[PDB]
Amino acid sequence: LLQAEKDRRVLQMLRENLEEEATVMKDVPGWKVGESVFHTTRWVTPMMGELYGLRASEEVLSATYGFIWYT
Amino acid sequence: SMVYMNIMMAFTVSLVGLLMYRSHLMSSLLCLEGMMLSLFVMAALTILNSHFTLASMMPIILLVFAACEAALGLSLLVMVSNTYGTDYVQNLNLLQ
Amino acid sequence: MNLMLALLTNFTLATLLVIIAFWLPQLNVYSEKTSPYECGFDPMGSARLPFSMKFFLVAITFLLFDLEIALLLPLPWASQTANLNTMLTMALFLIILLAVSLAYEWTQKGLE
Amino acid sequence: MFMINILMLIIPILLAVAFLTLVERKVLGYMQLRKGPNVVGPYGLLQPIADAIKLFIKEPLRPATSSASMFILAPIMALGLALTMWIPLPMPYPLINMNLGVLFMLAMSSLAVYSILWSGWASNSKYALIGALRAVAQTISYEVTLAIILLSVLLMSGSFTLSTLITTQEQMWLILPAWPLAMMWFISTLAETNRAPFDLTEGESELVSGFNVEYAAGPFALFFMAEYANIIMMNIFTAILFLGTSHNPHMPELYTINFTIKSLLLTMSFLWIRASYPRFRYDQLMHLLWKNFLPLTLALCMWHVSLPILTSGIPPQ
Amino acid sequence: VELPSLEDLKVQEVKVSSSVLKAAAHHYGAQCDKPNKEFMLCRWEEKDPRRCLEEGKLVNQCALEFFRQIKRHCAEPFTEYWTCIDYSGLQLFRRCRKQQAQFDECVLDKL
Amino acid sequence: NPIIFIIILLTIMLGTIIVMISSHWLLVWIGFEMNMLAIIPIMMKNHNPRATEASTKYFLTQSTASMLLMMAVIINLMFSGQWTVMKLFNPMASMLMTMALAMKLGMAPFHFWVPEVTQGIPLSSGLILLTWQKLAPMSVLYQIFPSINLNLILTLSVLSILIGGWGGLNQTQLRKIMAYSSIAHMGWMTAVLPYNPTMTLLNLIIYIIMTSTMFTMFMANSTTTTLSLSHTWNKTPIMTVLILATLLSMGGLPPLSGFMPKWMIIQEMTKNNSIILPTFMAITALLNLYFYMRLTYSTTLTMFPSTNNMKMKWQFPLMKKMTFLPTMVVLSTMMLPLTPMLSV
Amino acid sequence: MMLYIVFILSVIFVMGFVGFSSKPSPIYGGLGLIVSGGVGCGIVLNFGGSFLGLMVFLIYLGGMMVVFGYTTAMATEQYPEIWLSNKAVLGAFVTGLLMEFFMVYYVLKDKEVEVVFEFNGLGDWVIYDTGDSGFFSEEAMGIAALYSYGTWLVIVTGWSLLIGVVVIMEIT
Amino acid sequence: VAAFLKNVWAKEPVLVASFAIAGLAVILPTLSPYTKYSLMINRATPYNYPVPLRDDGNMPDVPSHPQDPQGPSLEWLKRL
Amino acid sequence: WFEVLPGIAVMGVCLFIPGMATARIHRFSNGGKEKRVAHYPYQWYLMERDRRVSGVNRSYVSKGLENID
Amino acid sequence: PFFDVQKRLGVDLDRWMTIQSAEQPHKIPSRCHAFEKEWIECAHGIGSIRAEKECKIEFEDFRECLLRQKTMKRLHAIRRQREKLIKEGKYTPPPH
Ligand SMILES: CCCCCCCCCCCCCCCCCC(=O)OC[C@H](COP(=O)(O)OCCN)OC(=O)CCCCCCCCCCCCCCCCC
Ligand SMILES: CCCCCCCCCCCCCCCCCC(=O)OC[C@H](COP(=O)(O)OCCN)OC(=O)CCCCCCCCCCCCCCCCC
Repeated sequence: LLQAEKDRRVLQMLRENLEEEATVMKDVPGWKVGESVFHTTRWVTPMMGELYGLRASEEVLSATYGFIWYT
Repeated sequence: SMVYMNIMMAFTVSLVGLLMYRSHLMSSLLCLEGMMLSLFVMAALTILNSHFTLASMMPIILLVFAACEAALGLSLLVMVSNTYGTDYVQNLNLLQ
Repeated sequence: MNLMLALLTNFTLATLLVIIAFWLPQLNVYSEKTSPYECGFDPMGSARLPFSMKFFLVAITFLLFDLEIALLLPLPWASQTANLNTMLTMALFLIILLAVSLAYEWTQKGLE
Repeated sequence: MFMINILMLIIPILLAVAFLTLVERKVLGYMQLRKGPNVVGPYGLLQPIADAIKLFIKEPLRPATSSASMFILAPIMALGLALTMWIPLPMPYPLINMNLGVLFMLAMSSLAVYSILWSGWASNSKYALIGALRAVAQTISYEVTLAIILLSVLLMSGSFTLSTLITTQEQMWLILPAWPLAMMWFISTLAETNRAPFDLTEGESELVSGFNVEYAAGPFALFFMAEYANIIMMNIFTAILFLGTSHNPHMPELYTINFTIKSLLLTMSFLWIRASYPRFRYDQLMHLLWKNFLPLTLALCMWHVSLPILTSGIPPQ
Repeated sequence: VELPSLEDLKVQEVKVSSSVLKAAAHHYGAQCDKPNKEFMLCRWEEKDPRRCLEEGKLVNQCALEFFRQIKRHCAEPFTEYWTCIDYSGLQLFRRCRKQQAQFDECVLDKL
Repeated sequence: NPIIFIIILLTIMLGTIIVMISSHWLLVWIGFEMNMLAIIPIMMKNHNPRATEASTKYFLTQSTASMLLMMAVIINLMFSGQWTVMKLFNPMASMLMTMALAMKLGMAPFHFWVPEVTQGIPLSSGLILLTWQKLAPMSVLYQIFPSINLNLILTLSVLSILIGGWGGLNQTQLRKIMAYSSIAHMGWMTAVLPYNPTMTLLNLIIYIIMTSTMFTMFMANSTTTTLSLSHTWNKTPIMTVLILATLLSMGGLPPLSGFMPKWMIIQEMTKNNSIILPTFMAITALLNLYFYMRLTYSTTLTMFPSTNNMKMKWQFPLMKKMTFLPTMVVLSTMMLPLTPMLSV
Repeated sequence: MMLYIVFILSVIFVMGFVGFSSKPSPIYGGLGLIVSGGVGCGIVLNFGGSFLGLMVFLIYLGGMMVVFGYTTAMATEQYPEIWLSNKAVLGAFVTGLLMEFFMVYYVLKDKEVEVVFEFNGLGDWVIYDTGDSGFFSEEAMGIAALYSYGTWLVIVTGWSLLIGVVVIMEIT
Repeated sequence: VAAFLKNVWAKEPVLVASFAIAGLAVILPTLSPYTKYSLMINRATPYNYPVPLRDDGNMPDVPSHPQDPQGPSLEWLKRL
Repeated sequence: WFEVLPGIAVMGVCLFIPGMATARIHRFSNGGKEKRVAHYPYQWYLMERDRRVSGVNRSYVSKGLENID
Repeated sequence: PFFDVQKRLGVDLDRWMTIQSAEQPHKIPSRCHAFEKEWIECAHGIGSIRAEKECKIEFEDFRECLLRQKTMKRLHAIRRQREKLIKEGKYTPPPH
């Protein structure tokens, strides 16, 4: 259950970080939406920059550096 | 990221002009032991984020020889001062 | 984020009290005879620091006994394990490998 | 209000090193059949607040033949690590929950000798030049007498944290299953932290104690101060390790009451040893580490490796 | 890549705390056993957790009824059970060992 | 002292086995780490203040030459993370690899490792033990071989005999004359290594034999070239005939068997349409022969045995494995149709 | 407190080396290592592995840095001096000191300048880049130190040190 | 030789106590049957998660219900 | 044997302060409960989950069975 | 030369600690465990001289799994896609 409540978080995180990226700029020297960096179409794990993009204000620091330097 | 450029810039604490020169040879053996932690750290940043789970015993073993290595090199640097009293790398007698 | 503000308090309280003793209440411009005195309760020591062999071997010997306690350090973490005949018989090796290095050197120490 | 907790721990412990200097001599006085500080107190109790202000009035000279940036940097590192070591220490709750902090004690107890190597060098000549070189030499050799038999109980504790070191002793008072190790645990800290029978650091008739020999009462006031901060800290570290008290979560008040009473008792012994025994004459000091202390410590080390296995009593972690 | 919509999200989420989740927690997993063990085969035996979203709700929906049963039948010894174990520090199980049978006086019997 | 002299001497060759028996860059780091730990006592034995001021010039040259190797490992740790001993997957790593290891074998740059050590060690007795340290890194360049830049390995090798040749015509001290032409015989084998890396080992096994038998001849008294005069008519005139035969063999003359490598090694260097490369080196080792002629013009022409001193007694040194060295180091040129099918 | 607490440590560590890489009179050479050794341990005490960082105090900074200062008295005992009070020390201090800022100056302070100097950017929170979390085993980094599988490793390094004493039981 | 274990214990009883603890430490794991329970306890402590298997023909044992009499004997510890 | 007991009783109290102070900060800053410790990264995952769902921004307030009914 | 004793007689002197996907003492893989096992599957009986120019797909993504070179560039350029238009609207997304 704790697994099945965690994977639902990142798909919400991927959807909002893409849908509020696809409405940002649609340039002809720009990106396609729905692509991947890799050739292989298989579900690799995401990255910190995938989940938490260019925002990086407060809560992203507590996500990375939370377990380190204290409870 | 930039956490590797610093520190790969810090690997240039060899720099060979100051790896045997100038005199007070203790200043040169200094950066020979200080060239470690530019290898002990540069390994430790790579084994740890990419969870290898097994190669992290290698940074423990990286100190164990280089301590015993430099301890041997420090034994001989007493022997150059046991015969003189000063190390002074501009001592040279056996030509080449 | 207090580890790291758990010690920078402790060092800025440390460097506070030393400069309110070495500096401030100090400044000895009056008579303050700093002449040739203050020589550590003695006179002029025209000799330099001489080499002492029996106080060098104490440095190196410790260093080679200091390394293989860090090999010996993850013994409590080597308890909750798999195959343990290996774990016991290898743990006993290093201690004997430390013990022989005594007994060879033990036939010549010197007045340490 | 985390910042109000740190100041609530540095300040109430500077009294307990100032109100130990007074009990340094009252206890040492009734052994000689004589009263304590009799006239100024009334009972003595107001002596150290008068005996502190005199030092900071009296002129703090620097020696003319001394160096500059080294001589006034070692008392910075003196009180730094003498007070930083009090952090990860449970009573019953520590200020900091380190995952592995037993090793952090040796990460703090190792660098204290790197100030004696400074101050003996930083000021001046032979009464602290060579006379402090042979004080670094004794303190380095009593880590391998220390670090081994510190590890020799961790095979029975289970891990490196200190909360397990109170959990494993709820029914034992662990001085009984390891009482040979508990002997050499004492004499190590009795000689590492530079005390009365194995002395040459402070100095009786040795280097006429040439590790202070030069500090006037400005910078000297901490050296003594800082140093007395180690001796009540190895006592607060022995009594959380061997002679462990009982913790109750519903009543944390009764922990400390039954706890501070015990570290005080071991602290008496550092006073009660000094009024009996003479010195050790530097050879015989180190002649009993290698030849005599050390081979037993490996012997019990191999004993404490096999005995958790051949009892099928592995500690859980 | 292609993702499912904003729908097939936003399900009835179990909004409880950590200790009350760890309160029962032991009677929980050992008696449902149809949606959750099969969900592991839906995750281990085939990867890509973007295909496997049905049984992520099968484990969740039955867990909604597990706490809904315990509220109606017997919640008076339950709320005091995770009260004492929430008196914190590592959440030990040997402190409230005395008060564990007053919760389980009827969990074996009533329901 | 006697038993511990073996245990030091035994672990020297145990250090170099782990260099060869390894599938893992960490173990080849340990392998010739402890060789640099277990040579330093052999430098010392009689404690003379040149020897202490020679091993310390030996030491830190093989500390850095150690240290750059571990730098070369951790670079391609980042790239693909495989640690088998194979191609290094990065031109910034392999460049830092080959010209780090060129100090232990010393090539023409990284120069004075070779004369400044071997001269004036009072242990001239041997110091045949400087054939293991030519043998450990060659066992590393057999695997790394299909990843090099092909210019650096030749430019260290074209300079090798052009400067190992010129360096010793200006000498008398026959340890330096043995220290020189030891860079030259490291020039012939690594000029070939990109092209068919076996028929390199043929040159090495020959080089161990002909050099080991040179030092054993030298262990009667011989120190200097003027001392190489005064033993023809004094010690044994058969020694003068023997010391002629090996030098004329080691120069590469086709009636003897030091011409066995070149004759075969040009069969590989051309067949690869590279002709101006061997014609430079083959004419370069010609003034590598003017060491040996003008050395043979000392002992074999009775040049002034003066200062009458009689050795009316016999000789009892240990010339171990000497009776079989100038019978495979001279007469083997007919008997090797395939030595390069045993070693291949 | 910032996201840039790792990058702000390492510049000190780079400047720790340039402290003793030039020529400081080998008693301030100790004040180049202990500074760098702690600051370098400030990097390693992130990322999860704390046991591997705390050992760098005990065995390097606790062991070798006493003996490196337990000498420089029994040898090299001339009349001491300080660095930067001479002309040969300060002339090399500034030489990398610009590049210690100049490398930082355009690696990413421009937008993307231009092709070769923009592949590696500063920040942001992808320096750690370890999401998501793990399990109750260890960090790990915790179940890594093994008297399991590696036995050939330990039987060398145990035995390599045993000849380490016998080489130094002689000449001295 | 039987006096040598009594005429050095009148001179240096320091290292004699070390060998007495060095010995009788290697010897005992080959003796008591308490060991190999030290490996038996240490084998059935679950760290990771038990992934299930699939029915395909066999069906060897252990059906979908865990509290059935299905698995091996690790329940002697609760009686211990 | 008398006057030495006031000398003890000033030192002995001076270590009763920091034990009682820290034990009544963690119990007071988090509202009459002990402070959550987290040695393993799994144990952090419960708190950082609980902060997202407890009431506002805290790991020290409870939700209860009656929350979801 | 590479004698390879440890292939004749079946002891592993090392071997285990060599690649990123070998044993994992309690079975915790790396971040690119899926591409190690896939790429080693490519070149097994292949003699590695044709593997450099034939396989070439299962290696390149694995290099880009490990450093994330273009993934960080496609991310960095989105900071220049927007974020000159800070003042030209499109906050996107509003919190949360
Ligand atoms: C003269 C005045 C000028 C000098 C002023 C500066 C002097 C400072 C000297 C202080 C030296 C102390 C260094 C000690 C380092 C050891 C710290 C440590 O290890 O903390 C333990 C902890 C380990 O992590 P863990 O236990 O797993 O946390 C629990 C997670 N559940 O780790 C943690 O909790 C968090 C780890 C990250 C915390 C930040 C990094 C700590 C180090 C910061 C200072 C850098 C060191 C400065 C150089 C030292 C010089 C001596
Ligand atoms: C088979 C089953 C298993 C068997 C298990 C058996 C267990 C046995 C346990 C034995 C090991 C523990 C004992 C530790 C050894 C004692 C240390 C030692 O060896 O000291 C020897 C020292 C040397 O001197 P000596 O040999 O006597 O020669 C001079 C005679 N003219 O001579 C000395 O005596 C020196 C005395 C100590 C020196 C310091 C004294 C200063 C004051 C210290 C007082 C400490 C009091 C107690 C400490 C606190 C205790 C809580």
